[PDB]
Amino acid sequence: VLVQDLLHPTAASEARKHKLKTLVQSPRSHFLDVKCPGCLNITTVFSHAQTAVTCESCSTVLCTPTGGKAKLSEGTSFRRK
Amino acid sequence: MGRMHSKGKGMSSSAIPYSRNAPAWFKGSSDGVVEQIIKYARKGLTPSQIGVLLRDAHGVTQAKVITGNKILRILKSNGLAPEIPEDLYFLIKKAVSVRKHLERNRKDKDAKFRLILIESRIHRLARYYRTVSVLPPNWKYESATASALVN
Amino acid sequence: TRTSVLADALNAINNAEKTGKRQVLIRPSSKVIIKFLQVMQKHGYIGEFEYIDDHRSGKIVVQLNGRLNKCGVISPRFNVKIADVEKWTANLLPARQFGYVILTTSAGIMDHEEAHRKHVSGKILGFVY
Amino acid sequence: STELTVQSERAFQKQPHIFTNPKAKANRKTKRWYKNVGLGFKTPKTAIEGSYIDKKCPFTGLVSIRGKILTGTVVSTRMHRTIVIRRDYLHYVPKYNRYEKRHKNVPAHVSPAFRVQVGDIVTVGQCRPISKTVRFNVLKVASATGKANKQFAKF
Amino acid sequence: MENDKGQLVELYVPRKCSATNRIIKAKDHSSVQINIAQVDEEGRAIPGEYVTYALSGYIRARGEADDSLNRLAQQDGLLKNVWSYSR
Amino acid sequence: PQAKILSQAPTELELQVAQAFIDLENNSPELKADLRALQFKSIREIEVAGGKKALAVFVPVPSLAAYHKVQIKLTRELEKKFQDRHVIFLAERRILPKPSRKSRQTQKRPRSRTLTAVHDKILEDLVFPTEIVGKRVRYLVGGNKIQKILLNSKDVQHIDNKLESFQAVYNKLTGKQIVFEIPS
RNA sequence: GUCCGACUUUAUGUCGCGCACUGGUUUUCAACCGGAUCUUUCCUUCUGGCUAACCUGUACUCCUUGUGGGUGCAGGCGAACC
Ligand SMILES: [Zn+2]
Repeated sequence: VLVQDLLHPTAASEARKHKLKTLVQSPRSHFLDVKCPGCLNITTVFSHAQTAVTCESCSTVLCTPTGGKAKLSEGTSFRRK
Repeated sequence: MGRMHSKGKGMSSSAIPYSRNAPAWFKGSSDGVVEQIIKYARKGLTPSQIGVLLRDAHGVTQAKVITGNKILRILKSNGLAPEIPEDLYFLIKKAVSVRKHLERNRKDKDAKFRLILIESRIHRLARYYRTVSVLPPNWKYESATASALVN
Repeated sequence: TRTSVLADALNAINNAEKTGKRQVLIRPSSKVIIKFLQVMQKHGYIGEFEYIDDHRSGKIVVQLNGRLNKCGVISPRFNVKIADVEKWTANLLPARQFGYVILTTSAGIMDHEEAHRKHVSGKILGFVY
Repeated sequence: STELTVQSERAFQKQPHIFTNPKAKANRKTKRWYKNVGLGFKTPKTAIEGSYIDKKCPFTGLVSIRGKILTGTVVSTRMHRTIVIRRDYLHYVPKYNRYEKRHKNVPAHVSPAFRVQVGDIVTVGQCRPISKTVRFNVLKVASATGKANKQFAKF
Repeated sequence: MENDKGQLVELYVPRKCSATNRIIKAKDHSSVQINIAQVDEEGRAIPGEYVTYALSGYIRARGEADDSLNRLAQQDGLLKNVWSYSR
Repeated sequence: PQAKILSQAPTELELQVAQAFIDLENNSPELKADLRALQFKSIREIEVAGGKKALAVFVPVPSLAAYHKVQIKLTRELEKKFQDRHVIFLAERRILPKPSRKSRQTQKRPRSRTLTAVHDKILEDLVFPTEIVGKRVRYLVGGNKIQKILLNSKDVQHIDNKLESFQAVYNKLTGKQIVFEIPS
């Protein structure tokens, strides 16, 4: 109060403000690199995808929709992009 | 948070990041993305559906950031844009659903309320798309041209 | 629907200044706001402010130095003659000694004395004192 | 306009005191006197080679343009061989320091040498008293379409 | 302020709030004045020589005078790492 | 093969830079198959305070995409050969002014042909290997504009000392002064 | 420079309002109004005057080598005006 560096605020402060109230509109979604149990066809998967995605090479559900981020199909493995 | 047809005041939306250029990690190039887009369009898929599929099944964040241009305009480039934008089309379809409900049963006077609200939305979009030279001005809308076009 | 962007900007400025906030956040951040603020600073009524880009209209962060007592817009940009400006003076400026009704003319956004010594009159924007 | 063989009504249409010579070994159809009004106006092409009469044409007719010049918007084309132009402008009522968008509609005369659609933007000029409604007369249509010069989408 | 001759006719040039850069009332019996005694290198009192901070009671009313005092104390090089420019 | 890669030949400095590019063309097996379609557009030097200099090559913005594709190795080799020199790969611009009310409508100017467009793009490609993350500007009490620029902390090590050269080149480009800042 | 009030019938050195009336403005000063301009910077430009004018260039010279100074006549600045 009565002074802030709202041009240079604490990073955790933006981190704890959700979307559109940051200095720059900074989405929190990201990507993941995902390995399917069946085939080694490495793929990229959106954080908050909607469609029940199956691998393009072979049909096997990988991620399942929710209100928020879509659940993985519990079978695959992931790493940060 | 305008929200004509209710008292809604929700700003729930999606905020684009800062980079209008493609992200560093991405490997595909614009032309291949365009060919994927046009093949998807020839499947008979509405542009918003194809945008969602590009975002999910691939690292296609923005059509414009990757291929330098947006989906509808590209689909116009190859002479394959549908006659009606997906927005007005889906609204007309929902209006047809409402109409079939009200013809099936009568006492849904509150459904008459929804009907007038929706058809007001159609009137708004009709004025807009007449001004901006998308539809020819000759186009009107009562009940049955919807039945022919949608069905 | 944000109608007059500079109106909202100065309204926030005045609100915080009354509250005492040494700084203000302005959402729309248009050219008119910017030029109003260089007039603001050149007269000495405000400190150093900053512009943020968004690829959408940016943002404004103005540092309050307390010297301001009020901003204020005249949202109907009433059409003013060269002689009439003085009356606006006696109706908005706290005294004839100082105080600056800001008006936009073909030359640009200026203080009223700037316009008078240029002998040019345009349309009215607001006031500072 | 006069619609497809001007020589239609119960009387002939001839630009007065111009003699179509049958004694000339020429077979030149007719002598169509023509003239430029001036003021930086260009007489349109279709007027020189036309066949119509339009005694009230500024170019091929008898009327002489002089006085006021105005700009307006076509509002009604139904009337035969004439036109009505709406003029929308602002009026400063002094009590409130405000302007006022009101309209005044004025009839003018169109030569067949012009093609007019509703909503076109036209320069009009002053002339002799032509009719109790018409005291002005068109010169030329700048905005021939407004936005409709391109209508197809075939890339 | 000044006369035509060039004399300061005005009585009472006012004080200005060291916190919010604002004038101080004469009747508003809430203005606060803080005397900060200078301390020598060796740990003694230095009476007579000491700095002053005149803070308007407005901050005593809104309730943020604490941050103001911390601000002025840290900035003036008398106090260490209590106040932050970015919170 | 100099005469084909400059299009007009005054100012021998440009031809010696072309000679250095040809020397780059010497190492074929990987530094070729792309370097054939490279050209110069009246290269100009840029002075820098302190003694250093910053080279400014210009591109007809045709396949500048291929340049930025194979850029970094060319950049470093040009630095190694032209010692004490910092080359900047500008996009040469034929920028257009605004239509004045007095001036006659002259085929309405696309915004790509605007001062803002050229200046923003030239900043965006001034430090190519890393994207600028943000733009700021301040307006001093004296009445002078200062644009502040925020570049990614990630991928900064590829320049790490040429910010002064960037300030110099762009200030002499337009007079709009520049001071960078890096987030943590 | 012109000079004005202290000094009284008349006048000056001297003290003073540090110019009461007029300039150079590089006295650094500050402006603030334009104007030319280099901006990748248009302020519409031609078709002809008339060429205003001097990159002109012809004799090169009235002349102290020296651009201190100009009559002159096809290219060629028009913007000085038609
Ligand atoms: Zn698979």
